Amino acid sequence: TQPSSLSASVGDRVTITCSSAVAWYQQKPGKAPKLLIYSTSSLYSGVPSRFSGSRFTLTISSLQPEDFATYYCQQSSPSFLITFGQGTKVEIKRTVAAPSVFIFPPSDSASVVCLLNNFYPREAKVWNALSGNSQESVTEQDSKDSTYSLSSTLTYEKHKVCEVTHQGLSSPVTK
Amino acid sequence: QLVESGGGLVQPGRLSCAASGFNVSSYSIHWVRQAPGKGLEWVASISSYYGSTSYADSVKGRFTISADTNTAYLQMNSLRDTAVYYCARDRVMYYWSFSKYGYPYGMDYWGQGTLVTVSSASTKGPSVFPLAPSTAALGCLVKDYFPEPVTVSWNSGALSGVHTFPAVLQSSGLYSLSSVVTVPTYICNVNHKPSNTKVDKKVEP
Amino acid sequence: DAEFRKLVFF
Amino acid sequence: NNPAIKRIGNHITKSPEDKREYRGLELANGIKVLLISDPTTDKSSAALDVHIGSLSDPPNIAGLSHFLQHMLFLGTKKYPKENEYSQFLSEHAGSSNAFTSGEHTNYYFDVSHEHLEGALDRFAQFFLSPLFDESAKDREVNAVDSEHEKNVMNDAWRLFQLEKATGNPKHPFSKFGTGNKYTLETRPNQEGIVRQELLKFHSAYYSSNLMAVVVLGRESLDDLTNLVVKLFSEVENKNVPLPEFPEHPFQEEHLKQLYKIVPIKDIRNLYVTFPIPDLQKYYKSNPGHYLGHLIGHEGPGSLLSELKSKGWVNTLVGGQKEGARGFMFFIINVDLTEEGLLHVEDIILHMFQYIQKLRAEGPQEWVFQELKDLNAVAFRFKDKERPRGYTSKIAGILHYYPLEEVLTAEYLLEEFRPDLIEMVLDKLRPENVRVAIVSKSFEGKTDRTEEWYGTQYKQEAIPDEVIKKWQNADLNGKFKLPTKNEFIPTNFEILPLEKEATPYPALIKDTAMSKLWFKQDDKFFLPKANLNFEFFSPFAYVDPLHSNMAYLYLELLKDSLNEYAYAAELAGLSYDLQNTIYGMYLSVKGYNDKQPILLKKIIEKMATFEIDEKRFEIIKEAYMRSLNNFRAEQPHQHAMYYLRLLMTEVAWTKDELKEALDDVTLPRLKAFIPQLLSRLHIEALLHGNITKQAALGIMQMVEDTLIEHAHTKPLLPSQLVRYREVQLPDRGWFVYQQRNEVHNNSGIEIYYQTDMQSTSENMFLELFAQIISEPAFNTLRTKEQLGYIVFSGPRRANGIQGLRFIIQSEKPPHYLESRVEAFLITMEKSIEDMTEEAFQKHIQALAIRRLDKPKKLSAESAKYWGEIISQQYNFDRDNTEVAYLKTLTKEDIIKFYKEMLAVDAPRRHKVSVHVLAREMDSNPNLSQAPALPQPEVIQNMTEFKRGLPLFPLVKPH
Ligand SMILES: [Zn+2]
Repeated sequence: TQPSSLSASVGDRVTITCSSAVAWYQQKPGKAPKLLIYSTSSLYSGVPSRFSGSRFTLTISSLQPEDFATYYCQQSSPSFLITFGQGTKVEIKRTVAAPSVFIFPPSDSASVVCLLNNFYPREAKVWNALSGNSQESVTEQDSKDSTYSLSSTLTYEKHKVCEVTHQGLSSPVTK
Repeated sequence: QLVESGGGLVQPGRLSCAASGFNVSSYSIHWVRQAPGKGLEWVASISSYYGSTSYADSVKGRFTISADTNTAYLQMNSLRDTAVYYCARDRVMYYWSFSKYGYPYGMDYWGQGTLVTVSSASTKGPSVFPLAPSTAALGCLVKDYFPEPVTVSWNSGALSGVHTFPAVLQSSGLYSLSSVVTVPTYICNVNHKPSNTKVDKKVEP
Repeated sequence: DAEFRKLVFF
Repeated sequence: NNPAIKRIGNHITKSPEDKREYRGLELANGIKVLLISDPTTDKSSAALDVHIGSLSDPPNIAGLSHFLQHMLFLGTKKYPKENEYSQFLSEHAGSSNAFTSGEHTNYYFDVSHEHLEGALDRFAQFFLSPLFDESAKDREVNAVDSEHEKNVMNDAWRLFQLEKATGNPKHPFSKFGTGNKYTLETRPNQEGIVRQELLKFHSAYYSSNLMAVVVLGRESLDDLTNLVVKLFSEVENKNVPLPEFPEHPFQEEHLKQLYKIVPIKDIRNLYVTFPIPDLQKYYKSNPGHYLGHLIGHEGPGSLLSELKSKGWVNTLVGGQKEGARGFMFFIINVDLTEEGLLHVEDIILHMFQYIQKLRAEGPQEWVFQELKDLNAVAFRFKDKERPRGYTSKIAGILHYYPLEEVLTAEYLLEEFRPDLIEMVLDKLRPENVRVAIVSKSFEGKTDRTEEWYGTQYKQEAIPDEVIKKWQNADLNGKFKLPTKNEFIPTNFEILPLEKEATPYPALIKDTAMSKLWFKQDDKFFLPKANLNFEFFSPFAYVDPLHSNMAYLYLELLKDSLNEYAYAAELAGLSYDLQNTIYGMYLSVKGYNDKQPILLKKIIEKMATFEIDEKRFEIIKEAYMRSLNNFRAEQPHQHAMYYLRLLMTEVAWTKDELKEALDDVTLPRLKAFIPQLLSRLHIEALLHGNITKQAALGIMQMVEDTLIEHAHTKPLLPSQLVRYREVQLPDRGWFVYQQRNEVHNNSGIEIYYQTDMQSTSENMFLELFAQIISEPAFNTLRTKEQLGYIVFSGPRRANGIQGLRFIIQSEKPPHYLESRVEAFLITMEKSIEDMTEEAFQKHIQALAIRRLDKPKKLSAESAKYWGEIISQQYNFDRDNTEVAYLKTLTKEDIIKFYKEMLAVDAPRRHKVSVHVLAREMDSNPNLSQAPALPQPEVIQNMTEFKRGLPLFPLVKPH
């Protein structure tokens, strides 16, 4: 019970939403999640004063580059039950540019690959029909160039001859 | 600090976290798993003092949590469920298990986690497939390999290089991922330590 | 009133 | 660092108003030591607390832990003298005592600030190596058998050991704590076992890892450190595992019971007991103090108020009880009245209705916060305690709390833990209740009998039908959660000293209506103030009838203001209202912030009081039994009571008070109140943070309120009469003889009357009492083993003084008379043959004792008030007398003995009071007693006082 993606630049004001008196946690990509707020409003030792709690919500005063992570909630319901949330990931909102499309034919010794090089936001749409055949994967945002990339793999020969729509694409380019 | 162990290879069908710096007899140890490519999810927690065990609505009957006076345990018999298991502890002491209200005191200390995957497959070698651009982007394609991790380095890891995409699970039950690089000869080097395989191929339109 | 707290002396 | 010191807690969080310095330290042998530096104290002190009590005593020898306690004061290795410890402290203005708790054993003492090191060395010899003499054991076993004998017919000890016996025979909680001759001498001899057991017990439990030392003195922290290390780093360590009792004495076969108990006195108390886990480790939140605060609340809409309006109970207590490490008790005791005894089930029903009320509304954070502030304020403005009792309690709680958080251990609360509150409250259910009902109505209807005390009781099991009623109980609308404490002080401003400040309380208002004494505080500088008021009235004590109607008046008044006063009681603003032989006595002590608000409400309800007939009958009944409960008191208290009756001009006995009480009707009391408040005279004492105009305004408020509502008109100067003490003739021996109908022991008081409280006569008596102070305790108790209770000192009454001896034992009073007379001769021989140094020792000792300045405001207020009620107003008494004391010789004391206290003294005013045991007859080496003259028997007190003159009154300054 917690959006899953927020786009806010650095130094901005972040407001993440979510028994009684819920808690808040931070999990950076890779390692263990750390605690930041335990009761409704309480700053754990070592935790920045930028973070604060109120009613079931987490707020950040001046968004720092070190705060770019996925924040979670923790609700300890009665009967010793603990329930987390959907988890909200904090993103950056910088480039706002169009992707670069590259179509790739299957290999020799069947998987068609569609590639998107650099774009923002993350929501690209992208296959004569599409499913149960199209499997995709999105890489994490770049090292402070603030852009994503997408690789769509389509895993017969009875018919030969990848279209992507984007916020920066007034007319979807096809290949 | 918390010292986890036990996670690794498991055929479809125990975890040990040794506590240090405190005693388990006065704290509540929690277990939290996280599916690869998704958020957190609590499974089971135990309070040794009040002697009460709790389980999720998706793992009860199969899993079993325990402890000892200082180390805690988790006995999982029927697996399918593939995630990374962490262990944490309540900040306060002697938290009453039974309750009619909710008092979530934060879990101060955690563990980096132990990975454990469940799959009906054997250790295989990645057979990389080459691509072609025909300004122009080109890359490789790793497919049908087990187990993770793998690293695709271009030109013996001497290129500053373009993006590589995360691993993808197929319906076959075999890992697969792709790595590309945009350029205005290029050779891709894919390594696989657990299967002792190293494949290198050329990429040119 | 809450209680405020036998003793055998010398 | 230092080899003998393991770690040092240099930072002990103290009270901001506390100027004393603290330094905690843990020794190498695991002894937690706290040091207190007070360069302005007149008496240094030290205390050691062993974490081993009478629960760890052997199954064969019960009360061994308490017995060994007494054996330590009887000779050591370095000090082989049997009474070296006792004699040394007496010669240097000091005292000592000890007590053994359940899992505790505390030894404490105070002494002059000069001889602390010498006294601390002698105290340290008790734990290193103690010599248990073969004859000292045979005498001390009688001392232990006698201190238990005096508590046999005591309802407190009877009910305390009964809850132990009714529990689990397996659990150590059922063991005998005190112990008598049977368990110490008889049984070990019947099984061939005792001195060897004392050695084994002192060498297995008296270990350094289970000890805590707290020392207070004028010396600096480093000098105290080097002294404790000198004496206590040599204590043997054995790392003895701390006795823990995770098991609970109560179980399935011990829960849901009815213990109908027959008391000695005519009282009816109901005891509800809830077996709860050990809450000692939850001190930071203290859920037991939380629930105890709500349940035992006396405010409007509480459990007490409901049980009062139904006419069932009078008092309600309250909170949690202490047991041992592993288990505690949550008790709700309540007194059964006329209807309360017939509706016991309904009382407990209401209790669960209040418990269910707490479970319904759940844990409140604002209540806990209120407790946090009340405790934090009480800790900041905390009165400076007397060194002896201070070091004693700290040493006891030194084992539980960290070294740096001891002073703030039981005072400050940190993190709200509702789950812990909910955990304890869950244990408060009918499925986990233990009911113990005590009443005199169960006389001759009991089946079982206690072993050690022989208490008649019957054990029953409450039907499950009653349990269902308590579980399925509808919430009572009367039960409301207490609102915000509107009596919490917010102004702690200390008013600066005025230009007309006085070192002693002065008289600022002398009128026909009231006399006012004012002393603004210039010593302690707290935001508190003590307001004492003495109301004079002839119709208060003129006859036993009015004496009863006066007591019933103030008891009805305190009953009517019980709710309103309790709200200010929690805020540290208390009041006391009792009637004396001269009239009334009001004493409001606490914070002066909202103090005039409390006083105004008291006086206004005092003048215009409407009596409720239901509450009138209840209090009158409880007062009747209370006069019949005096029947079962200890002998020595009866001797002191009878002596007060004899020497006083006018006094009413208990028997003729209840006789007059049977004639006290409701319309008579209603007409008695305005008649009593018709004419008054108020002697007051305002001592605190208030100014002069503030004091005058307070006095003006009291007068104007009494005049408006009660029409109070001033008394006459010749109408203010104080009672006199009967003047005894020369070489006249008088004896009053009655019987203690309950206790099987006999008491006696010997009063040698001296002359009229003059500076000369005062110091001749007190110095003589100082010289014979310790030898009395040593000769009569330690050596001759007469009884446990042996006392000797000055007796001041109505401006008349004298030397009194108080002894309670099982020996004939006439034999005790001889032994005291023989003691007087051998002491006169002692004073006659001692050096000049041996005389200056007792002079300096008494001097320091008299010059021991008060610790807090209430202590200094008590001294001034005593000098006012005595109508002498000698506030500079201590300085003048001590100055005259140091100018005294030995020849003056000899003349004082030969003239007043000799066996053939020309002015011997000797009166005795004999209190026989129950089944003792009436009609009938060492130092031999002299021949005593034939005494006079006193059968009628009226015919006695009429035949003797009366002493004059001491003229004021
Ligand atoms: Zn004793």
